[PDB]
Amino acid sequence: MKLLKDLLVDRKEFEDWKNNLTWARDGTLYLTTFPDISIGQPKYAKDINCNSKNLFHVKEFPLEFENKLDFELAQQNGLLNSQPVCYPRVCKPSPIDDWMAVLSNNGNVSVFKDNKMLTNLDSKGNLSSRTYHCFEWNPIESSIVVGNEDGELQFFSIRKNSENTPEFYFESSIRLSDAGSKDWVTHIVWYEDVLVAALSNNSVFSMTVSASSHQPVSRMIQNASRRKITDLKIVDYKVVLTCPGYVHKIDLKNYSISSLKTGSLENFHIIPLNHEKESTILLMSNKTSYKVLLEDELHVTADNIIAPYLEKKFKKWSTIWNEFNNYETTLVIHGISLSPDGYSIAIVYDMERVAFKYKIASEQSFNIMFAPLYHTWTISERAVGLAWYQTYQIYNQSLPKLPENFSMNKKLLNGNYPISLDFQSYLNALMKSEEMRIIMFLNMTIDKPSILSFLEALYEYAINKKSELTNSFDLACVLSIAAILKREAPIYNGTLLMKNSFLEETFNLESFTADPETVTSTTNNTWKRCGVTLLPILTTHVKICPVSKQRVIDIKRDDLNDYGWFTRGLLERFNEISVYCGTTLEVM
Amino acid sequence: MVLTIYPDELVQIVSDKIASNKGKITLNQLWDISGKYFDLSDKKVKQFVLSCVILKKDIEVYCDGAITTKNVTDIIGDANHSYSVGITEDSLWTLLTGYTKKESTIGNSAFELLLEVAKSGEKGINTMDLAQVTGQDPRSVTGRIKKINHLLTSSQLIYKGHVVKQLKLKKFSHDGVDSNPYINIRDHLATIVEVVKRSKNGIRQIIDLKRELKFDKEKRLSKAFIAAIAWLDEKEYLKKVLVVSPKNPAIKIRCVKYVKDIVKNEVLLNRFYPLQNQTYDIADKSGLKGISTMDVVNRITGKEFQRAFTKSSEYYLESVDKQKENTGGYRLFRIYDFEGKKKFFRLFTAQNFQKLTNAEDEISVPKGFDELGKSRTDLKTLNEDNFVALNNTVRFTTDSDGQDIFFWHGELKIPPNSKVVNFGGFSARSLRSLQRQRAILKVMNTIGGVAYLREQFYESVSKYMGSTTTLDKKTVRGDVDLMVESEKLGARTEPVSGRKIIFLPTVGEDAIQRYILKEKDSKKATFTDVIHDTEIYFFDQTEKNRFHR
Amino acid sequence: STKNMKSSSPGSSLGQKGRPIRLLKDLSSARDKIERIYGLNKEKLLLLAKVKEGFETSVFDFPFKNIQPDSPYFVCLDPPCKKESAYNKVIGDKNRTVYHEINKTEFENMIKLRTKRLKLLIGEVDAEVSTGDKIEFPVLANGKRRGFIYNVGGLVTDIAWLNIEENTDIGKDIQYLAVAVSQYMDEPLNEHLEMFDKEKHSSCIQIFKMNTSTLHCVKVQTIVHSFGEVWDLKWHEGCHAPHLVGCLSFVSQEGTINFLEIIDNATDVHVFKMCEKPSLTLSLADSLITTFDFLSPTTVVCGFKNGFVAEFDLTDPEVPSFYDQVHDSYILSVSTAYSDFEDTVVSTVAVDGYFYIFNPKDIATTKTTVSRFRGSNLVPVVYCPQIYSYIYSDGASSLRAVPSRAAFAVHPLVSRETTITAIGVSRLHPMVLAGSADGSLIITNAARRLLHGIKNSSATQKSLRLWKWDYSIKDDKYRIDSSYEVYPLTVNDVSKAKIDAHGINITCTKWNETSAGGKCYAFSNSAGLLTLEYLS
DNA sequence: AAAATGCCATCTCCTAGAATCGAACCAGGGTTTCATCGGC
DNA sequence: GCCGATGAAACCCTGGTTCGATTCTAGGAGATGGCATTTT
Repeated sequence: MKLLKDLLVDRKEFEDWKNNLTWARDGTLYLTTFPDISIGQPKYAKDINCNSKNLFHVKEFPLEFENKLDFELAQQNGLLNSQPVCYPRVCKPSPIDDWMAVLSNNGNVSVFKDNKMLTNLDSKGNLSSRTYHCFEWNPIESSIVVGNEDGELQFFSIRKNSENTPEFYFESSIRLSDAGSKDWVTHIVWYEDVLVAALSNNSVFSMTVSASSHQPVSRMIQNASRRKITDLKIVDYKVVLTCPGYVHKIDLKNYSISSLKTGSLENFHIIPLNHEKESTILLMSNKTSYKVLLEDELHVTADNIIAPYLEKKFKKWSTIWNEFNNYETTLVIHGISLSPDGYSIAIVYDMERVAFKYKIASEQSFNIMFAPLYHTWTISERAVGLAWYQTYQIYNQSLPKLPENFSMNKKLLNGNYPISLDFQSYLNALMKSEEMRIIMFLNMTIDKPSILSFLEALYEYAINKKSELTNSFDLACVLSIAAILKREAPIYNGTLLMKNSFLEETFNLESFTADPETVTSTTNNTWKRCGVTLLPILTTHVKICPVSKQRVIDIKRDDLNDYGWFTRGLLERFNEISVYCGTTLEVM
Repeated sequence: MVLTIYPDELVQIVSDKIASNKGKITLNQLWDISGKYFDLSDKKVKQFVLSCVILKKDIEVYCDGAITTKNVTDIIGDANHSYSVGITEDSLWTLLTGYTKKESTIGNSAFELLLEVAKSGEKGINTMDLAQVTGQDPRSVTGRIKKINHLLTSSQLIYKGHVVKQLKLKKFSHDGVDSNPYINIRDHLATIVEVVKRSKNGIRQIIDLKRELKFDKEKRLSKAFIAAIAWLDEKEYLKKVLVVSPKNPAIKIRCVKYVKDIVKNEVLLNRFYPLQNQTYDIADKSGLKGISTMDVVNRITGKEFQRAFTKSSEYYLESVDKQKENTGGYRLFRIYDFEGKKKFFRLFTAQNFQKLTNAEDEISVPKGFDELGKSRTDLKTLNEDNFVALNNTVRFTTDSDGQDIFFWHGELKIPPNSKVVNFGGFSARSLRSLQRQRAILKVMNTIGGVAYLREQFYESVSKYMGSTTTLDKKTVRGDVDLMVESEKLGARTEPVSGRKIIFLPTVGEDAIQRYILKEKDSKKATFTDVIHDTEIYFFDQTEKNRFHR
Repeated sequence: STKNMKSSSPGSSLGQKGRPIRLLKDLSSARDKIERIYGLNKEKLLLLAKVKEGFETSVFDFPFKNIQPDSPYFVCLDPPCKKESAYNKVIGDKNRTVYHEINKTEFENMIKLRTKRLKLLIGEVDAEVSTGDKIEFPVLANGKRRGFIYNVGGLVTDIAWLNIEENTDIGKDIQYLAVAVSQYMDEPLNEHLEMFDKEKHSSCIQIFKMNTSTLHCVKVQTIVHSFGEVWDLKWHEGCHAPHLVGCLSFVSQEGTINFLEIIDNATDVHVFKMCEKPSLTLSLADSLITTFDFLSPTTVVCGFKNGFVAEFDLTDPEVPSFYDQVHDSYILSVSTAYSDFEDTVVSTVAVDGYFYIFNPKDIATTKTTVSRFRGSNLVPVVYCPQIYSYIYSDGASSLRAVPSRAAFAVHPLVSRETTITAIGVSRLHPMVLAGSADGSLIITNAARRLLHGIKNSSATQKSLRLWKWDYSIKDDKYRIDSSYEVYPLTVNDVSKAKIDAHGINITCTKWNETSAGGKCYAFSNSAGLLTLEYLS
């Protein structure tokens, strides 16, 4: 496969040399640059010209930090509040939900949806208990764990307030460190039901975490050691960790340790190859990479996946900047992330001479490279929307594997419509169907997106409860859907009155059968239709699908129109996510 | 028919016409845009259309240029005033660049160019008119275009006799082939040589090759092809020859003949001495020559520390204008010098600089000591006399048990216990200017004290300087003006040619008139080598006929 | 950008007021300033009360009594290398330093110290001082001064006192000084002094035995070695054994940290020794160590040419505990801030101009920026433990203090006419020696700058020129000016750099850090004139 | 009532990043000179 | 065959382009003084 051209990012700095890249569920890149986070905002184009500049728009993503500790005096960690203006150190997006969490330089973990802080995580206790150095999202359910300077894990769970906004509340804690110890929690990895954490003394603990347990038993799986843990990962219930000169595998069924000695003291990042049959990782440093098989004894093989591309790039750079080998030169990695589906890897890098050096921000540049890890891919439920499209462009527009004889003629839930459900449960059952993910992806591959399979699933919920379509907006919607599907409609004759703040437009209900893009009012004014409900857009208060360019009525900015249970249910359920492609809607 | 669009699509279309009109439009232009898409005859639709546009956060409305209170029903009814619609600067930056003014890496000057390129629309603007319309220096305009070129499409054009770039916003890129694709003869030299190389005897009739490569299509391409053959002859990739016809020896034609086809860096920086002393040491070891800031950086730190070195060396290097206080002993002077186009500082130790600027003056007496300090107070007296009391704050006391207990002041009752350099007659702004001025005068003594200030003179000075770089007209006339101000040259306009003549003030009028008379009717365009009794390969039967005649 | 919320420490003056503090100017109350910088630990505040009452009046000089253990003001804050007997852990029959004795002819073949006598003018004495001679200070004006100047015979790269109080075979008044000496003198851009790549050549360390009461001084050993130039010269104050003077540690142009056993002579008769193999060498493949400090009697933190930091265990030195990139370029100095009340933290400054403080437990989550400087080859950083502050230069004429917590609270101490090149601090008192490229040595009290309010800083803070070197080009002669000069702390001061004689820049200055010798300090210029003064 | 604390305005210096300016170089077009053709 | 006119080629001129280091400007940081209010 031939790679896309690297995304050149200019005039951005990192404070440090750890892994500063995360790749969100929706395809967003988060780079913990200094002093603000940078987002690679996902973008759709039909042709990207094999250039990744067309998949991402990279911009400054400024955030407001509330320091819950700025009236606390520092105690044993003298570097707390040593620089009182907060800035982000670590940023992890949720593997499930719309939001991200950010660790500040002063040990606060704050959750954000868009630029807005949801919660600043806190529980009552000593200052060391309230100062955080790592966090991890629950991979299965909406919860987050933080690690503090007491060497305990604190678990926080979401609950939703009157506005259906989430609130994080302290659930429970587990102490890992010895009583009166000063060891901090430095790493946390949560994989399925298994949670692994490392202390600043480089002891490692495992736990099994569940809804069925309030405080699970921890087990120490590696004793304390001077060798600082570099990276920690879980692969098929095997803990893999790297430290100077070594990689260790801990089997979480046998608690056996096997270890392998690296030929280098550079930091190795661990890249789990989750979709191989055999249990494997890539190890990657600034200098080398390897493919390790997590057998009973760790076996080393050549990295035939990523090394060839970085070698080829470094040889071109060396031709321009290190003719005659007059300089010592290095690749520098600033971040490595798997894609949310795990099929692709993103590497943010630059290439440097070892030299006396004094850069300013305007002189900074780095490249992010995207490469496929496998020969084939699938439409993962760990990814949404433009994430699938990114994984399609990587892999050189090769389609994913699909079910046998699949076609966009296929009905959602194979026509086993759960009509007995409440309408929000019903819409959730459709949107979680396997056929819907496939159709939403294929809509990004074809010239004109289509939702005929979804409109049938709505029509079957509308000829059932046919007696409850009393409302004029709901009738105009179902009559439009019936006209698209070419079927019987509940009533033909009557009127819809629809309003904005300046202009009131009356439509004959009969006119909703005439044209699929437009509808003409009794004044002969002609109006575009809403993508989701097929009602006329009389307003700029709309959200735009970034792929299909369909406009959706924004139910949250229309107080004037008396939308019934059906049209309101659709416009409430599809206020944020495109029914066409699963992409987040853009806001006008 | 009235086109149907979304109301938000209208607001984008209006915004993309406020951008591309330098950030503002009249209200009548908004009716011309929106009248294409909405029936403005209905007062309620006209109010709705204006509301879509002006209730957007980043749109401003002005009444007679003054920002006004967005009363839609007033603005549409009010005939008494002129209304206009603009946008916030960050909206204007976002529409044109995709980033706000703060975040965009483009720069104000490149954004003034992008605003004029955007206002030009599908017609576009050429780089020469773009410079004149914005009033930006042509020396900077094309460097600024490089930083916005990702937002543009461009093609080469000839305008007022110069090759220029036509510029448009990238949305006006056309996939169709150009009607007038710009051809430069200098791109085809390899083809011209290869066609001569592959010709039967390695020779072509020049007019025949001009016709075969179809460069006869334009007087420009005719001149350009001839200049390319002349350049390939001058650089001896080809050679011009005259071929006498073997069929009629009275007939000669101008021909061209084939000739040929076209372990470590060590940095000396140490941690033991201040950087200014390390800089002084190689400036001193360079001697009367001086050393460039480029060589100082390469030898001490390497190129990646150039900026840090420059910011540090500003504190201890002295320009000849605005010198620092005369410490004596150790001083580094800096002056401009040139390496072709690059202007950089050479560094000189003050001894070597004095020998350079004032070569006739006495070499300076070496400095001894300064006077000693004349204070005789002892450390005890100074310690007692310079005490100022601190703030009270932290305190302690010893208990009767002998335990020391901490307290803050006031929390126990316990009371307190407490610009042209002279160079000996040649005024110059750089060492290259000084070298050029002395080279001009030395050539003028050599070639007989009078010269027309033409290209033949600029080569004579370039040769005497040993310069591989060739002197520009504007450079030599710059030095000649300095040498006239210092009365080392005379110069005047020659009445008939209008060329500037320079002459040594020691050279008489009779010599200047005889020089003009000797230069008049000086023969040029002289004939090339001759060839006989041999065939020419011809593309054109009319050229073959003229050779056969 | 940022906002506060009301959760607050008990007993805090800051907590009672509720004012959000972002800059040093916000700490307009003297109790709030001390409380924000040092915290509320009563045992820590008791030590600062003892430093305050014991040294508030000591603007340029301090009484000898306040550094004796029987004083109520005695605060001796031993460095982390001293906290245990390391010798049997770090050294033993597996790790003895190997020497052979050489004669003066073999020494002179390997190391060409200066043969031409230096012309020295001091007070009214004009003298030619030969290599290895000293001149005692004459009857100067401005009071009797006790001390001497020694002509070491080469470029003095570093010096180090051995801070023993007493030993079974070292009586109270005796002290040892190690002096590192280069033969590549008189040439500021000599090829062999390069910073950036591995260089090996013969240099020497001279060991001096000095009596603090008589100022009798004897060079007892010269160690010839092939490590190149050496700096961060430190005695491992934890490695003591009956047969040693002590264990001496340094980084070298070889790019390694080396530990020598300095084996005590039978007699003060001078011996020359060739160091064949040190007791311990710390190194990595394909990077050079450029600076180090102790974290522990058995662990060191070190900086590299490539901008990495490592920790080494001195009991298992082959592989470092961590090896992380911290800077973009060559690390100039690394310095350990130690406290009985806070986790140990490490500061680093590099050629890229950044000054960082981090905790080696977790560099990623603790790395704090103090400031960016203008970019420089020479940025001295030392930890002054009595005020829990790093004392450092810009690399450009300003001397500053920053507390190891509250990196925002930078205090300027004094501004010079030129590059500051050396800083000296003591565990026993808050007095700072700073040496400069113009050959001036100043003294200032850093606990009058910290432990005081923000208002009227320029009126309360002063420094004194103890000495100035001058060089006469006409005479080829060095002069040392004894006359004292008072400098107030300057306001809005322009950064200054000037070029002075290559010989007069002060390369190093170190206090003796013992109760018996604690008023002695030594300083050297590049010419190799080592001056000791017993300040009294 | 006096000293301390808090905040604002003004002044001075620094640093980053953008803008300037000289010189060379290059191409096109005008001008000038030379050669050839045609007319006497 | 010679002389005059035209056309054709060569040479010179003018302005834009190109490039990079140094210079300049904008924005921020830090300190003091003054004034007012609070605390001792």
